Amino acid sequence: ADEGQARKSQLQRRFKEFLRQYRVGTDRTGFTFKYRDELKRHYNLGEYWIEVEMEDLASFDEDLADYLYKQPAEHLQLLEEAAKEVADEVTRPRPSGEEVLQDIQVMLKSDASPSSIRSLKSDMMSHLVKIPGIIIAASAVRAKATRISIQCRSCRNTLTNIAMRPGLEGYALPRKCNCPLDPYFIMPDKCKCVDFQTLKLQELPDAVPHGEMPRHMQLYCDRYLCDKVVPGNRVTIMGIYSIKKFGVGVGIRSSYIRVLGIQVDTVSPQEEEEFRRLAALPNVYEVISKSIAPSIFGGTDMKKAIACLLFGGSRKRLPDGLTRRGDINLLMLGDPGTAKSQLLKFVEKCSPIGVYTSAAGLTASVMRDPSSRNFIMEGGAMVLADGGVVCIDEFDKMREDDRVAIHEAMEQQTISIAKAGITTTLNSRCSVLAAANFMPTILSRFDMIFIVKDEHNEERDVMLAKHVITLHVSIDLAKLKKFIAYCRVKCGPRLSAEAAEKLKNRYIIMRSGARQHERDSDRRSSIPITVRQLEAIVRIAEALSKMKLQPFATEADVEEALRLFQVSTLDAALSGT
Amino acid sequence: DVKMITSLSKDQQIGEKIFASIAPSIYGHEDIKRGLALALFGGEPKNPGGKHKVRGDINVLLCGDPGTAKSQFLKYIEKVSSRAIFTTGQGLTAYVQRHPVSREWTLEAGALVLADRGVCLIDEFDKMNDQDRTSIHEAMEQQSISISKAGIVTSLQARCTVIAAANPIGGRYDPSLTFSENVDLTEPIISRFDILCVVRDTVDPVQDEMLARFVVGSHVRHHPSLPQEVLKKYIIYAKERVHPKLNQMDQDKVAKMYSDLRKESMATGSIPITVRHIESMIRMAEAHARIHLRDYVIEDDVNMAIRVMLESFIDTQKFSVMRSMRKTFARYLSF
Ligand SMILES: [Zn+2]
Repeated sequence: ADEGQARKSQLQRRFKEFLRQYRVGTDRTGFTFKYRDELKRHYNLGEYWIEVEMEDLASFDEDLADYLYKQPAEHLQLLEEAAKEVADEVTRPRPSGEEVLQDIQVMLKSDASPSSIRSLKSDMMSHLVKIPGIIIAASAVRAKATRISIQCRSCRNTLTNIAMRPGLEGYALPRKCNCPLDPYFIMPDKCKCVDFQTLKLQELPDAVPHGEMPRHMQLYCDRYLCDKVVPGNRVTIMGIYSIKKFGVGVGIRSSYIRVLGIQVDTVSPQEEEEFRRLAALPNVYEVISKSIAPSIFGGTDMKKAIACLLFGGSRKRLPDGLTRRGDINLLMLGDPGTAKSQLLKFVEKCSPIGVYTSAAGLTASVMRDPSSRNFIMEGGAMVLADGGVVCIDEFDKMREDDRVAIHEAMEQQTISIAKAGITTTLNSRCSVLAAANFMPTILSRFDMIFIVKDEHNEERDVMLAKHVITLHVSIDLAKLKKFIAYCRVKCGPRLSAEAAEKLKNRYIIMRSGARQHERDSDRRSSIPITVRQLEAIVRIAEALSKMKLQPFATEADVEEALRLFQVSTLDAALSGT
Repeated sequence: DVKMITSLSKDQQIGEKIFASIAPSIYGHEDIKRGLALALFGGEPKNPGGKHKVRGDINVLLCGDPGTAKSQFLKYIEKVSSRAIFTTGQGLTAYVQRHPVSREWTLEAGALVLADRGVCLIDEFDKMNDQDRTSIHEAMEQQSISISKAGIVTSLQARCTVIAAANPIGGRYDPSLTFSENVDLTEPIISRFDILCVVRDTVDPVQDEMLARFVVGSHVRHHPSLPQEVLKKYIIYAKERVHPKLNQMDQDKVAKMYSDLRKESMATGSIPITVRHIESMIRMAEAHARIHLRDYVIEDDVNMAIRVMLESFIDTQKFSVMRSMRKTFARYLSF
C-alpha cells in the first residue's frame, strides 16, 4: 500500500526521463530530440497527443517496455501523467489565452507481428494485443464522465473530484453520507466529459478456417481516436483485451478490446504537369480511350463514349435555380455474352466512386422493421453514390417497383417516397451505365444506345482467329483516377457561339424528316429526337472538351459527337422497329 | 505412398481404367462418365494477368427423361468426392436464424457457402424460385455473395462447382426443338454451364439383356443372406501435387477450327461455338493434367478438349442440324 505510491513515484520518474532524453540520428550527421519536439509542435497546434513507439521505449529502458506489455492498465496512467509534466516544462510560458495545462492522450504504435482474433485465448486477459481486421460498424460518439462530483440530498454534503476509471466500468455510489440510505446524486454542472465511440472489428477474410461466418470483436475508442475510421477500412489495433465491469452460464463475462493505438492500410505540384502536358498533347483523345479496355477489343466507339462518362459535363444554375444535369447515361444493348460484364467491372474499378449491381434494392424502400413494428426508409445504391457511377446488368430482372423508381430517379435525379410514415427526399447524383439483353419511354430515359453485331467472312474469320488468342493469353488506372480527380474539379467548360449554330442546324434537320418518317409508316413504335437528347449532346461535348482543360468548346468535337450519336440512335432505330 | 502412383499414372492408358471406376453400378453412359470425370478433379483456376478473373470450376447440367439414373449420378458423386454438400430445388444463402441453444438471432450458413472449395449438388433444378434463380446466377461468374440482411452487411466467398440435373418438359425430351426448349430454363443461365449432357432412353434388344442381367444380379447379392481405395486417395493426391503449365504451341491449332465452324453454324439456325465455349475447352485442357500428372499442354489432349467441347454442343441442336453438323465435323474432326 505504502510501497505502491513509492514505486509509482519512481516509475512516473523513469517514464518522464524517457520522453525528455530519447534522441535519434547518428553523430556524423546530427541528432534530434524525438518526443520533446513532437510534444511542443502538437501542443502549440492544439492537438494534445503524441505517438510513442514501443521499440524506442524498449531500447531506452528494457524493464519499462515489459511492464507495459504485462500491466498496461496501471502503467499507461503513469506514462500519460509524465507526458503532462513534460509538456509543461516545454511549452511554458503559455501566451495569454491558455494557462491551464491540458491532458495528453498518449497513443502508441509498434512494429511487431500481429495476432488474430482466433488466437485470443483467455490467458491474454489484460495484456497488450495487436490484431488486424476490418471495421464493420461505428456507433455515434457519446460522452463519458471522467472526473465526477457528487452531492448528498438531505444534508447537502459534497464529496467532489472523484475520478472514474477508464474503459467500460461504472462507479459504486456510497450509502453512508456522514440522511437516508443512498442520499447521493450527481451534479450535472460539475462533471468533465470526453467523447467515446464503439466500433466493431471483423476478422480478415483470408483467415477464416472456412466452414462458417467470420467472428468479430468489439472495440472502445476514446478522445482522439473517435471518428478516425469509417466502416469498410482495414486497420491494425493495439488494445488492452479486457472485460466489462457493469456489476448461458454461471460466471460468464463480456469482453472487449480497449483501443489505444490505431492504423490504416492504403495531388502534388510536379504531378500536375503530367496532367497538363497530357491534356495539351495533340492526340489527347484516343490515348485514354485506348487504355480503358485492354482485355475486350473491337468497336472503340463503345469505349469512346465511356471515356466521357468518367468526366461528365458541368452543373449549371440558371437565375431561376433551375439546375441542370451533370451526368450521362449509357445503354449497351445486345445478347448477354459475358463480353460486357468485363467492361462493367472495369468501369467500376477505375471510377472515383462506383458500384456494380445485379439486397435492399437500388432505390429507396419502405420496410416493416421487426423492432419498431413500423415502416422505415431504406435508401439503396443510387443515394450512396454521390457523383459516382452505377453499373447495371439484365435490365429486365430488376423488381417492377424498383424499375419504376429507377425510371423516376433518372428522370428527376432525386427519390421522394410518400408512404405509410415516410415522407423524405434523397438526392441521387450518380451515373447509370446499363447493359440490356422495353417501353419507348424507359428506353428514351437514356441518350446513347449501343447494340452488338458481327459478320462471318473468312477474312472476318481471320479477325476472329486474332481475337481468339487475345483472350487465350489471359496511361495507368492508378494515375487515371488521380487525373480525373483533378480534371473534374478544375474545368468550367461551356459552348462557344459557333457550336450553337452548328447544333441548331444539325438538330433541326434531324427533326425535319422524322415527320415524313412517322406520318406514313408509323410502325406502332419508333424513336424521334427530343430536346432532352439535345441537352445530352451538349453535356457530351462538355465532357469531350474537358479532356483538354479547354475552357471553351468548339467545332473540334461536335460533329464527331453527332456521328457517335448517329450510331447510338440508329441502333435503337433498328432494335425498336 | 506415391511410389505406386508413379507407374500407375505412367501406364499412359489410365483414362479407360479410371472412366469405368466412377458410376460403379449404372450400366452404359461411358459418354457422360467422361464429362463427369473431367469435372470431378476439375481443371486449373489460373489468374489472368489482365484482371479478368477467369474461373477454374467445371459446372455440369444433366437432362433427360425420367428413369435414367440421374439422381444416382448425383448421389454417388456425393460419396466419392470430398467436402461435398447436397440440396434439392423444390436455404441457398446465409439467413438469419434464432439459435436453438443461445437464443440469439444469429446468421447461419446457406448451401452455396458450405461448398466454398468443393462441389454443390443441386437437384430438381427446375423447381427453383425466382429469388433462387436470381441468386444462383450471381455466384457463377463472380463466385462471391453479399448479404445486406437484417443481421449485418457482409461479403463472403463462394467457390463451388455446380452439378445439377433438370427435367424435360412434357415428360419426355424430344429432339425436334433445340435443347434450350425442353429444358425450361432461363437462357443466360445455360451459358453459365460448361458441359451440356443430354440423357435419353433405348429399346435396343441386345442391350436389354445387358442391363437386365446387371440389375437382377445386383439384387441377388445385396440382402442379409479401380476400387474405392485407389481413386479416393488419388483425388486427394492428384488434387495437390500438380500445377499444370501453359505453353503457346496450341494457340493456333484451334483457330483453324473456329474460323470454319463459326460459319458452319451461323449458316443455319444456330449460334456457333462462342468464347464461353473456348473458355470451357481451355478449362478442360488441364482436366487431364490431374489424371496423367502430365501438367504440360500438348496437341494430344487438345484433340480431346476440342472433341469434348463439340460433344457438348452437337447434341443441343435441331433435328436435321444435329446430323448435318455431324456429317461435317464428326467426320472432319477425325474422332
Ligand atoms: Zn447527508
